[PDB]
Amino acid sequence: SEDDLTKVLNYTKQRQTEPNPEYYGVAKKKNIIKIHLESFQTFLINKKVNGKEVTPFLNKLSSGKEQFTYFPNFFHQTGQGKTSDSEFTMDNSLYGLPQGSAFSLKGDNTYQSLPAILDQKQGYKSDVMHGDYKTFWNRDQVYKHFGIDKFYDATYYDMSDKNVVNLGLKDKIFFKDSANYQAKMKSPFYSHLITLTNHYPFTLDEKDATIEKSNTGDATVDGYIQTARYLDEALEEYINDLKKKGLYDNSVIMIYGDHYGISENHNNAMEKLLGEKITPAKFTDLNRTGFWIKIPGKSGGINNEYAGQVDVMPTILHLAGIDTKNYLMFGTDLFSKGHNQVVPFRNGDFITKDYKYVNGKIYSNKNNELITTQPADFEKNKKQVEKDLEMSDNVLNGDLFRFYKNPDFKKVNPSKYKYETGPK
Ligand SMILES: [Mn+2]
Repeated sequence: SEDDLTKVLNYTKQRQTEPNPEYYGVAKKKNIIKIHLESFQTFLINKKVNGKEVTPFLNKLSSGKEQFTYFPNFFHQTGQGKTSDSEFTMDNSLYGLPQGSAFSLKGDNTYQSLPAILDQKQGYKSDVMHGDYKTFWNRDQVYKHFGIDKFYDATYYDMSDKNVVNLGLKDKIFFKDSANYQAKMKSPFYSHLITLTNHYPFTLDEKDATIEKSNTGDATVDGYIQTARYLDEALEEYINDLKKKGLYDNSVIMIYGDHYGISENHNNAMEKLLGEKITPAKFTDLNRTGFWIKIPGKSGGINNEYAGQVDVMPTILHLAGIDTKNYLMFGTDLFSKGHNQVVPFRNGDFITKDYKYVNGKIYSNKNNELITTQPADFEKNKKQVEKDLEMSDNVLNGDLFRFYKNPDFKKVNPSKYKYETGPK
């Protein structure tokens, strides 16, 4: 079994990249705020419905002129675990499982997670905040294994009828209360806010909506417009609050969509909304879920690098100034010149700068037209994709971190973590 771990460790070595000296350590011991946008796809960015911008605040961030670096070619890599798969990957640079939920099935595995590394190396305290109860998606158990110090779950918010819609707390209340909790924290902290309102079936009380639905006739697509606007407004106000509380300028702030909100079931309506047929290649393009990052002392902009959620962990560690040579990670640092510009998807599809591989066919990204002559790097990339998924699965299925005596990681004792019931 130790041999199985050794094989994965050796496999992950070749891709390792050196940090960009422009970015290496620039955020050492600064607060890190990580903002999850439930079910958010970047087809919303710059989209108008009935003449109204769906997501005007995110549109401003996406211009690159508002201190955030926006990655328009940034993809989730989730499977059946959906939100929990995104969380898993964001904090571990590992894939979820091909079937089922890693959180639900592998919650008592040994991990060497991002929050634990930040805690150990730089004295961070890590928290998650979320307007649902802690045992949903097995978060209570998983987070203890990840070494997350605090979980402000629904018991930390007023869950009365007026404050909830669909699965739980409304995003506007959530962000307002969460900013207030964050202002009471000691630095350095690593805080992950997981939103909720922009979730299937995408329902919002009329009183809370500020944009009319689209008119495709598909209730999912049409409702998504309203919940996406609501989330955008909630986020805008959250950023305002951070500025008032002095938690904006000197924090690393990242924003990301977790996974797609609109499945292929909605191709008819999405063709109406977007004005083109949703082919398999087009659907793949629509799996862009976005990454925006603000780094203190650094200008924003637009970075066109093709990338996935696996890349976030090494990016954050390098920004902190932490040497990552001993961490078992599949991603590479977004800001490094050597960033591996190949994005595996959980189903074996993948994308690169020039082409996508979708259900056994290769398409040019320029026009989504079929490529008949196999690209020079295709075999290499296809192999990397297949092996990345297999190797990651081996870690989860073999619980392989049990066997890793890592010089740069102190084994987490999950019994040292407990999430007390909140005051509400
Ligand atoms: Mn989700």
